[PDB]
Amino acid sequence: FSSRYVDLYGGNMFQFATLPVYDTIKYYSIIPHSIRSIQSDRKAWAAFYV
Amino acid sequence: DDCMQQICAQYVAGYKVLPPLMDVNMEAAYTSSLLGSIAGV
Amino acid sequence: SFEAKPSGSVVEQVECDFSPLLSGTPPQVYNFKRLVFTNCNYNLTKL
Repeated sequence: FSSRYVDLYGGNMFQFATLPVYDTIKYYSIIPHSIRSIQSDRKAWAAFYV
Repeated sequence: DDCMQQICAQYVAGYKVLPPLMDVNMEAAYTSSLLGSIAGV
Repeated sequence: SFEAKPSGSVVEQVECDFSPLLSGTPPQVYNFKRLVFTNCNYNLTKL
């Protein structure tokens, strides 16, 4: 579900895509992302909430 | 007429509202006769 | 009720492939494979 497709400002979530996986998923993990840049290039990043 | 323009008792047809048998104007006439008796006594 | 006769009907209404189901090695009953078809025309008579 993505809020951006229909109501990004509202934050209401509407289904935008379906993943066709027959098997149920019992586990999930966050994948860390690292930005490669010089000290001047580095900028603050927003923190996501689960 | 308002329903056609657009609650909907007639449209469902399951139930129909029944008139009281006395209009507000007729009820007012009964009240005026009673008011006259109150003035008399 | 005296409901009005039904009249003036307004009707509002692709070709998903069934080849994987009819081709290749069938999986075992425990290994059953399920395929989802969405918003596609179908030909059950042909199958």
